[PDB]
Amino acid sequence: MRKRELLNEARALVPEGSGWLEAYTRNISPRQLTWRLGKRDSLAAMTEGWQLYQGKFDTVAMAALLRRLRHAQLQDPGFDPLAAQRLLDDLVPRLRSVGLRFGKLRDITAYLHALAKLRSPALLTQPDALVLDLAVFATRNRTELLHASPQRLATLLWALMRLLPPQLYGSEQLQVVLDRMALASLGRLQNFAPLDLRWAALAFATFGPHEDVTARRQSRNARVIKALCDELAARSGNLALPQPEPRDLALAAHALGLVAAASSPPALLVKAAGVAARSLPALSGEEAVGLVETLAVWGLRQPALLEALRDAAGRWGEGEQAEALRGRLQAAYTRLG
Amino acid sequence: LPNHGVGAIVTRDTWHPESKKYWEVVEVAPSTADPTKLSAWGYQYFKGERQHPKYGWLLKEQPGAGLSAAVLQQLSERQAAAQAA
Amino acid sequence: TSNVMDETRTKRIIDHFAYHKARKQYRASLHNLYSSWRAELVAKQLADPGAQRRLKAEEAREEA
Amino acid sequence: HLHELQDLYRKRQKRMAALRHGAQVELEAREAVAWKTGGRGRAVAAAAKAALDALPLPPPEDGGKAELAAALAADTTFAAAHEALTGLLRRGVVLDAAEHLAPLLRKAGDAGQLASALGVAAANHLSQAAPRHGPLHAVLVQECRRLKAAAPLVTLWESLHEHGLAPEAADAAAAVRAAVELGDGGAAVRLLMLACMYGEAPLAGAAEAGAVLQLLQQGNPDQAAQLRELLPKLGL
Amino acid sequence: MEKRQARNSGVRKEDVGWWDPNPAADGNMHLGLNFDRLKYWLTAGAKPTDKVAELLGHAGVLPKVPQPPHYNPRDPKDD
RNA sequence: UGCUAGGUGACCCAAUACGGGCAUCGGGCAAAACUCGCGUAGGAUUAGCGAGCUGGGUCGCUUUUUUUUUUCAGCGGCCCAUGGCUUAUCCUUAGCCUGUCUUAACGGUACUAGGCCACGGUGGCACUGAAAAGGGGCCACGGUUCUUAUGAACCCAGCAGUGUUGAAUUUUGGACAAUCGCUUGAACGGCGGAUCCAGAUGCUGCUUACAAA
Repeated sequence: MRKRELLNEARALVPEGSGWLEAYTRNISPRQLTWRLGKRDSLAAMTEGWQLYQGKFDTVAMAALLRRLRHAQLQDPGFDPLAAQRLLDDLVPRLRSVGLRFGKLRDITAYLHALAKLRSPALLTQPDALVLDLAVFATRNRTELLHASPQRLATLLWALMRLLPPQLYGSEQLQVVLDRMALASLGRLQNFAPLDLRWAALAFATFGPHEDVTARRQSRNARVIKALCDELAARSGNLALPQPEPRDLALAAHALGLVAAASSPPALLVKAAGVAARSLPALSGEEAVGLVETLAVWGLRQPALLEALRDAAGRWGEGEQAEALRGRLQAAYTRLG
Repeated sequence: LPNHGVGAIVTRDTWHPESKKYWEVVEVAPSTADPTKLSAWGYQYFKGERQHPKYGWLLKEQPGAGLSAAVLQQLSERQAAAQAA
Repeated sequence: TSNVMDETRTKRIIDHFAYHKARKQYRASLHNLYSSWRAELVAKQLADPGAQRRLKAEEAREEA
Repeated sequence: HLHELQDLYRKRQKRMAALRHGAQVELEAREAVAWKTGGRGRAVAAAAKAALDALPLPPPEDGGKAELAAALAADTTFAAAHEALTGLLRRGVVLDAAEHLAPLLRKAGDAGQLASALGVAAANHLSQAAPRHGPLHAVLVQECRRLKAAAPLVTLWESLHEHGLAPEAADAAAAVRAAVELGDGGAAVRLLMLACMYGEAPLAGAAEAGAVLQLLQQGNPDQAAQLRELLPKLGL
Repeated sequence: MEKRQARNSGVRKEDVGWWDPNPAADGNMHLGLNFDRLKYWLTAGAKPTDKVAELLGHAGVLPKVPQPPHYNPRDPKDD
């Protein structure tokens, strides 16, 4: 009988064009909220849901909200980036009041994936202090990090690779996160997906080389790259397990070239040469070009790979980014003769 | 009735006595809400070396001034004299 | 499994541990043998399929 | 780690306060739905057990020292004082050995009452380590000469031998002495054994063991012959 | 034949194998499995039970399994 | 979601030296559950469908979780477009298909084993479980017994066995040894009226005089 009082409480927050107000309950579960945000397509509807239900959102609701923001970014035509940015600013104090007091590693990783998903190509930003503090708060306890999934940890790494400016790779909180995650993942190396190893290699290459404790951190990320890159090298060719994608081995090879260029002949480059030179048109060009830069910095010459990439080098057209690919591949070709 | 006993060394009667197996009980993190299930955090020593940094718990010596080992051996001879009466 | 003795229960614990032992090395050889079998299975149906021959048969039918 | 030791009593003070008012508000709720659905039959399961969870009566904010004064009152008999004191041992209060337990054991009148007071004292040192053995031993030697019991003294030495609690060699001297004026030399030689068993030196037995051998010469010379054999087996 | 079905039901499994435990004049056991789907099912995590594991080990296409941890007098007259 | 193998353990048990349970992760293949394309007994002495009888919008339809990309339904509430079917509805028969028998074949019709569904004396409903109840939970019915009558107990379409009807229907058997299942880390462990062995009993294939080595 108190539906009209409930409706007046709904009217006091959101204007009268919303379908949420008939649907409104005070005693909602977060499960239904994750589905109800999963049912909308327009940024007006998530705004309606936010001013109705700011009080009941835990971290899963924020993660589904950011995915729905990306969904509206690619499907709602009337997108305003300014309204999205002020709403994204409104998302902050709810996180600092709740999710930084009750965030398990699953929820926080899901949010950081959602925010990096928003910043993905097919510019919206959050403060980086919240991103680092979410990173240290999700990993503050060792035990749940021991029971974490490889998909979770490499997803967290891809989030930290996409969200952060390059000046903040030397921040100590990222290094504390990398300390915890290396101390977890080096025991369960063999539970890893090769895609998860690809993102682990890329993120430790991105964050690694950025007084005794810091050089020890660089040496520890050196042992992480050498063991993990040999884990991918063992996982390539061993046909008994799922064969890693040549894109992933190529991009982890580029990570090896990045950490070799920053810190200054593994089997990984040889097997990467094989999986590229058998399957070039499945490879995008720029990852292979970065692998040619890795061949440059190692000084090794992979013959059928380089003639195959010569054939790939002819097969591009003329135009700005494509001519930049041709130019840098020609430059690394002259670097290798 | 409780466990507390921080840092004791005992053995189990079923354990082979020259195999040198004995605990350093770390702490007690108990349930006093539930009285049958208990946990005894342990630095177990086996063959002298530490493994990890029911009925039948058997009371060995407690070194540290207390009741020392060779002192226990002399006094065990004097217990044998006590049943000798 | 045993309690409060030291004569011939060591034999029982010895056979106990050796039985579970040799079961575990059986289990390891079991791994290596099935993994080898999966290696030739995906070696065979990664060796020939996906080739241009299916396109040759298709282009022969379509030229007909 | 060690803060979980302080926080177990801290959080458990919170948890027992929590269980008291939570159990009380459900106990006052099931009585409202007692007569409507015949709810007394399963309601008395709660009305007994949820009160009688780990400690029903609370640890007093005073410490219950006035209730101790009601318990150590010299008009109150030994059984009512004993049940009040054991109920306050179940309430987890650390007690003074001389202020409370010594008037209790002066209120003890027979040997089983002394042994019950020793069980109270052992639980008291159990809660105390959760230790003060000297003046309890002195006033119990006073109760030994008052009320002619020797085996509670050996029971005290065994009760402190079980967990490793060591009284004084002067306490051992008074114990062997009270065994000499009381006159049970079997208890005296077991006292001498238990006083040896802590690693303590054997009590300078040229006087005390001489008094024991004097008692056992006048009483029965066979166990005296056994004693003269056992005397160098301690080294005396 | 998963855990659900009985011994004689209609099963998605193709073969428990050409099998004849009866001794036959010499080389007394049967011809063994037909093949190429046995390795697929045992590859796919379908379990063996105890004696098919013994028979597969005994045929030598799999290694054998030690059965006895201890000895107590078995009664042979139960039948 | 469920199994099996791996890898992990600030855990528990076993260990004159090392393996199990227990928690979590992920590789393998897998079930499950839904959807639609068609098939399907006769009856005009069933001719309109007493109905949301179909569709569109709006919600409710109890989770985010790897890169460019990802998540049913009238099922209920509301409007609404007024249509949807016309062997439509309604009746009564009937588990369905492969089978088996026959026919030369097409067909026509009681079984074998086994595929799937349904049901558990009748009817309604829920817990838990990923999924629901043949000796699990609650209520009402109908039976069967007993009460000092107030009320409780039980439900063989499980096996044997009893009784009616019938022309006719079997032993109140043995056993976990073989499977196969459930379970347990000793123990050729525990259990299974599944099954395997024996009985009675139609059909069949197959022997049969004794003596003596």
